[PDB]
Amino acid sequence: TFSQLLLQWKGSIYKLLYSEFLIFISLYFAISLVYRLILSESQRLMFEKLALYCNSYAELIPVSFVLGFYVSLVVSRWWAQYESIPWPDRIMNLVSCNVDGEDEYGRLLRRTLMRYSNLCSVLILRSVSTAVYKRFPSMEHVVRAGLMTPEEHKKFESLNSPHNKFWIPCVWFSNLAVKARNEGRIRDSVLLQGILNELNTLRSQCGRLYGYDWISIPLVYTQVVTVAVYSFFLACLIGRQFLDPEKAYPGHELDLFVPVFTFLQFFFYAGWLKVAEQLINPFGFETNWLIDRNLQVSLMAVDEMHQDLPILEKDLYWN
Amino acid sequence: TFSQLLLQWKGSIYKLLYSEFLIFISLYFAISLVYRLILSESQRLMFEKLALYCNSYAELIPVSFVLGFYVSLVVSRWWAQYESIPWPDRIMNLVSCNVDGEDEYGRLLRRTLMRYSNLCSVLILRSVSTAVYKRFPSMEHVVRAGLMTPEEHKKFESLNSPHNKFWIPCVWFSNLAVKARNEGRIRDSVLLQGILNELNTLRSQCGRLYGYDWISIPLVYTQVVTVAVYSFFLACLIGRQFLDPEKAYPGHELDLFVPVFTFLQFFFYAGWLKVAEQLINPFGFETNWLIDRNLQVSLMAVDEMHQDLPILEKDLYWN
Amino acid sequence: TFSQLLLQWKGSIYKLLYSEFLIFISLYFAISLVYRLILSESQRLMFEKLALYCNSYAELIPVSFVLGFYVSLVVSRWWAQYESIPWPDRIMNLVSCNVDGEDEYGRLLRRTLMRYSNLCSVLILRSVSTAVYKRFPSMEHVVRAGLMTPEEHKKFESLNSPHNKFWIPCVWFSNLAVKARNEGRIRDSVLLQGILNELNTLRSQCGRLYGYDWISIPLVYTQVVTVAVYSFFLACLIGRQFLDPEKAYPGHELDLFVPVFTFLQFFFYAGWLKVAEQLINPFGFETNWLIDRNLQVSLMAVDEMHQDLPILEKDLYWN
Amino acid sequence: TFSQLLLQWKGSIYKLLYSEFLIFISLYFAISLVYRLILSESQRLMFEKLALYCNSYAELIPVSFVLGFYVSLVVSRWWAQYESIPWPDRIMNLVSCNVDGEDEYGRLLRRTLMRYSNLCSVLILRSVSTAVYKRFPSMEHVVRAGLMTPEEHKKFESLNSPHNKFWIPCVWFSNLAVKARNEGRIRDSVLLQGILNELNTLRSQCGRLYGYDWISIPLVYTQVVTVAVYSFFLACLIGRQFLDPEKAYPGHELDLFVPVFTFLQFFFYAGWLKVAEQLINPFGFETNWLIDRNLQVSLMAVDEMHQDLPILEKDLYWN
Amino acid sequence: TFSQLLLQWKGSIYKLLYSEFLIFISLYFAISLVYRLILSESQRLMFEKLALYCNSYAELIPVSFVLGFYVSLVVSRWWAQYESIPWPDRIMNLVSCNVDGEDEYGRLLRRTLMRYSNLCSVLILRSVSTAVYKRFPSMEHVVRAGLMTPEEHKKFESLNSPHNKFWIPCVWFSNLAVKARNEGRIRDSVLLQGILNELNTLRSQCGRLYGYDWISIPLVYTQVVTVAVYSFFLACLIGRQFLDPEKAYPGHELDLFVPVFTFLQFFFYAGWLKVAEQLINPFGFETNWLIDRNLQVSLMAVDEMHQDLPILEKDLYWN
Repeated sequence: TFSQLLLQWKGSIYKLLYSEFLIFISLYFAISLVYRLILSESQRLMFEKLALYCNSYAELIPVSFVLGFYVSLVVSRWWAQYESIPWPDRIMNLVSCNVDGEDEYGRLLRRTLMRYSNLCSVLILRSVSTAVYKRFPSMEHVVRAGLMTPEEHKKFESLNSPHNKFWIPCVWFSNLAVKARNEGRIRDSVLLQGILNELNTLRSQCGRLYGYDWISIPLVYTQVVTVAVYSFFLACLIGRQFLDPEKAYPGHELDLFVPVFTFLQFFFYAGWLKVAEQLINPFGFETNWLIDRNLQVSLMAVDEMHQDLPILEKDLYWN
Repeated sequence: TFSQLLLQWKGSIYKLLYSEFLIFISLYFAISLVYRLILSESQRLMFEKLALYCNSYAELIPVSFVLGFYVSLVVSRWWAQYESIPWPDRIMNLVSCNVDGEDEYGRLLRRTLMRYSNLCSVLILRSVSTAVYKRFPSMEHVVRAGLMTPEEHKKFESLNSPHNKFWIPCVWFSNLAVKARNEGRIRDSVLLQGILNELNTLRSQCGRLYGYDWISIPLVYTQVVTVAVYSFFLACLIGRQFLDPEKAYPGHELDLFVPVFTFLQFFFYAGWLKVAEQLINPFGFETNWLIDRNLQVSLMAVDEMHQDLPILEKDLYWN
Repeated sequence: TFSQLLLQWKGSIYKLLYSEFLIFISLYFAISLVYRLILSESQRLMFEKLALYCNSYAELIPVSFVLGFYVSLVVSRWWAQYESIPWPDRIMNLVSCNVDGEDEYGRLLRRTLMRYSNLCSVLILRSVSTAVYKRFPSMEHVVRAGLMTPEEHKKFESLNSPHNKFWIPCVWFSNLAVKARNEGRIRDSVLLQGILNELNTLRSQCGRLYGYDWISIPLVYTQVVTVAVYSFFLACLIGRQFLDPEKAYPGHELDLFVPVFTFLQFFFYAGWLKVAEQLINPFGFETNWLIDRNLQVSLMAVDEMHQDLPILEKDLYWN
Repeated sequence: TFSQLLLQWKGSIYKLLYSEFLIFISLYFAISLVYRLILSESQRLMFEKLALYCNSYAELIPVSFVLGFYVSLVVSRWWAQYESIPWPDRIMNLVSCNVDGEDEYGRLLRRTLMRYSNLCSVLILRSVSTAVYKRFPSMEHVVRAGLMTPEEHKKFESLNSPHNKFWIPCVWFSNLAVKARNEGRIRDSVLLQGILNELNTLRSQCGRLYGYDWISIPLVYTQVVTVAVYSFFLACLIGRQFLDPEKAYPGHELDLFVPVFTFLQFFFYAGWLKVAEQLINPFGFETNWLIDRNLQVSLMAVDEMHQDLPILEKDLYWN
Repeated sequence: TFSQLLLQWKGSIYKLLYSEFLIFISLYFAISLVYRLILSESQRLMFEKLALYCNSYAELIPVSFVLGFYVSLVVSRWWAQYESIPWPDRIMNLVSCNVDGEDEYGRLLRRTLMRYSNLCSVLILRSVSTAVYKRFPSMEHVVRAGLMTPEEHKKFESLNSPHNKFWIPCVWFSNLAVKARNEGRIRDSVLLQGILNELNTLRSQCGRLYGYDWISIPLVYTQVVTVAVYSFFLACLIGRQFLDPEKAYPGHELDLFVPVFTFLQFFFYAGWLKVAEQLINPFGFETNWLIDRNLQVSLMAVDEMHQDLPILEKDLYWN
């Protein structure tokens, strides 16, 4: 199963390492052809004493430390951001059953509550993602996709605040469910409070995405691991050359014109640096798909599925 | 205890590494017999300078880094997927006691609720597993096993959605428990809300299996660790040869016809790569057993065990 | 404090490594005496070229990787199993106060509830432990210790299920607390539901021990780390010999008749493999003590301590 | 994306390593010029035998261990402190809806509750941060920013306690919400208890910041990793010198006047020590911004947004 | 900031490593003076062949593995024990408001409840700490500090149990709050159950300290890492000697009379073993301070702060 995953291209390592590899191939053979064709005899001698100096400081081992601890923090943080995505499904199961009414008003009342829950999720995704920000560059594009009505857009800007306004529909939700309770649509206080708790569960997950994006991996700690990988390949552009074996240096007794086991270390060390680079901004998760799923499912379960059940009949294991 | 676990075959390392080992044995002795029998005297000399080149780039240590951090992420993620399995037992203890009625209707009413809870678990297991998907290739096979009645199958397809419909029975559950409350079968709002919370507990565990399967370990990070293991064994097909000791190379002063301590490194490095490969798709967990347990226990505890208790008598420690 | 913990014997490393060490001492000096006394002069020469071959493949470093990542997964999983032990103390504090009645019936009613909670814990401990399984080999031994009355034993076998029946008393609990509520012993629905939630808290902890035991560390991943430790000591039975220093091999210029710094590596590498071996089955935790504590405390707090409090008098800090 | 993050200055590694680098450059070339210009011929010989001694104890590898495990504990603890920040948004959604009243009193009553919640967060941030402590050096500065009224300041000092008084407004909150319930402003006990639970959720997050600051990474464990980095660079001020290549030492056959691959190890090892140093006091998080956001949003959502909703009209997906 | 933390003494590494260092200095120069002054010429020769044998088995790298994984488990477990400390503040906010009454009885009733909560925390701290056990050697010392009245001391010993009796006041709490509810002091069942849940939250944190102390890091795993550190310094007492450079051994061409870079490895390896040793018994946390804080704050907030609030006046941001 791992033996066949090398041959895939889309989303693989070769599409991602296609540009940095051809730079490394170009800077390798250019230095080699200067040594092989251009430089004079004593100038070949000055290069060989420099390549032996560069070949010692390419210790493979302390580069493998800093890539291991860095990437393991990136992937761990990447898993926490997916667990912090607001799924509307817990509010959806309570709005669909405890907000009573099957007339025009109570149907409109349920559809407004689930449209506030998704709006409290879109307005944080368009600040932490670049794909959702390209889908909704302004607030008018949110109105065009029907997440926000033209009456809610005007109220959204009279509320004047210099901060991120993702918390606006999560206060509109709880004020509408109390207004729904005081008209008889929600029966009890216990059922009202159960709806208000799953709001604050989703309020807190939108408050984690608001925190993981703004507080990233430290920029100084990114820059350490990129120097040490580029420093390793810096010495390998000089140290891993094939010299002339006539001068009997230790470890250069065969010319091969191409370092096979050095270019495989490029797809190891630089490829394990591109792991952390692809995951440090994981929103450029199909989040345009994610919004289309959550909006379509939520409005479905509270409008087409409110108190209309299949017929209760006996199953196959009846006694 | 660890001393005797080497000799087991079923589920061991030797059943899993039987094919990749005989390829490695075949590619080893074939290269050796070309050096020993076919190649001429100067052609033996060109091989020996290539084997000394290959023997240096087989550094054992930076391969052991990338297998350690990779497999430790695989096993950690493997443990989270087992903790995310929906057990019906928490809903089962509340449906069996608070959904009152011992006539034909209330018995049918309890058995429908626990059959929706298992159906909200099967429809996510047949998307994350290949064994359950072979057990239920279509939705008609779910009806044949009695998880879904022929009235619920027709309602399940009138609900039109281009997404995974595992959320359908978790909305049918909460709408039936509210209908059960408004006929007098559930007594209070506090007992109704307690049933609706354990639904959303199981709704969230089905929503983790929906996430761990679709969002896997990154494909680029799989492909790094498989190059570096196969690159290590690539140099060992050339570097670990037994040369002629007459030419006095350092570390080749004895012919043995079989590298014992290299083939043990195959069962170390390739065997510690097969650990992550067996765990990255752990559903191909006896999940056909798991569904048969959860369905049989849930229907048992709400139908044979509703309010029929053993006789209250004094225990052994009575004063 | 660490300086004195070497000298302890009970539960130490020397009681655990007493058998594997004397095998390693025996296989060492036997190979040495063949080289020193039995083999001829050319046969001494063939051994010395084999010991130089074995001494290179005993790289200490890539063995220390696979023991570090393996044992750190074992100890982490070992800590999760202790946090998953059902303590009855949360149910005990609610049964002792909200299940009213001080006559013969309500006293019997409280003692039955806490005896179901411990029985829902014993029946999972006798499947995950070998010590509790030796304490209770059958179900009749559970009746002899008074956990199960002879009326509950007959009901326990009329309930026919091919699976583990630890879930039986956790359904008996919730059906008895509803019967207690409908006789006036529990006052309200809010107090009933609070008792039924701490049942499902303990139901879920018994459902983790049901999962950590059946789903272990993978058998292929155990077998990797035991080959690599035994392969390391395999080369050290040949490579770490003291040769004749007259032939001037590099690193053999002194005979000592006993490798002190190799036998210390046995108590390092094999001793750090016995860490994971002692922890991978941690039930062979004083779980016979644990059951005796939980049963005695639970029946105490609901029978001797129900609504009988010390006298309310003023403390030392009164104003 | 990682290729361009090297060139940034603000918040990068070069602003942080500007002072320690020029000390290291100064102590390098000063020792070199003493060897090159000042010392006599035999005194050059005594230095060269000292530089060969220093060059062996600069093992790069066991320094990379202790920096990896240390920094990974620092960054993990740094992520826990951001998850422990009290956001007022969960209390804000319940105070804005369940504390009824639109007259002068109930508007004043809501604004007092959210001003106690922020005050229970500021008084712990001015003990764990130095930026908030510079913003509020005394308690009078808290009154000047309007967090505390001049009547609450006098009560705050009559309460005499030798400890940190951050727990004072979290007891004032719960006593005011009970007084609000007993005047009819909060309707039920279920809605009162829901407000009192989100207080204790925020009480516990303020109790984590009270614990992460006082209980830090151990001072002995900080001092280990700083010796080992400074010891590594101590040997490199002697060992990494360019000697005279006329005396044919192994690894000194070329003069370069500047160690390029040693100064890159300064920006690797010392730069990966400055990662943990910047994160071990992460409050010197824009916490002056954080207080200005939370105070302005909380008073907004309970005063301008209490029960004043946009007009319920049909969305774009109406049928 | 890290540059100045070397110079501190109190709580540093030098106070902790003052005894083990002077032993290591004494055993070093004693062996050196035997080689330099006492032993004869051939006896100097037998030492030099032993020091070359000892210098190879002091591989720095596989000692750094076992200290890294061990200490990272110690510090992780050390952080969990601080998060498991029972703070009384969540019970304190509910007892201070929902236990009504301002006369002599209800004031006495509140002060008894918070004195049971601290007593359920002290009786577990005097079993897991040695400082609290020295503060309270018996149960009579608990009465002298006013935690337990002389009426509660007599009831505490009539309850006969061979186990740790820390669970006694956590059952007295819940029985007193039910007695307070049935006299009209607590209003509703919802407010009673909210007090009984924060008891079981604190009951579970006292049940973690009861578990982290009794179930420690395994004794076999402590003893591994202490052999391997002491074995490393064992070879360094022989291998790191300065020999006579007249005999031209590789790596001994300069006498220095003091190994500077070996004694720095003592403050690295032994100092990183003292990290885990100081943290494995972290109670010998200012827990005498902790009890004095929690008792004084809890009795304060329920007696001086019950329903006596500051005057509601308008803040600075009024409109």
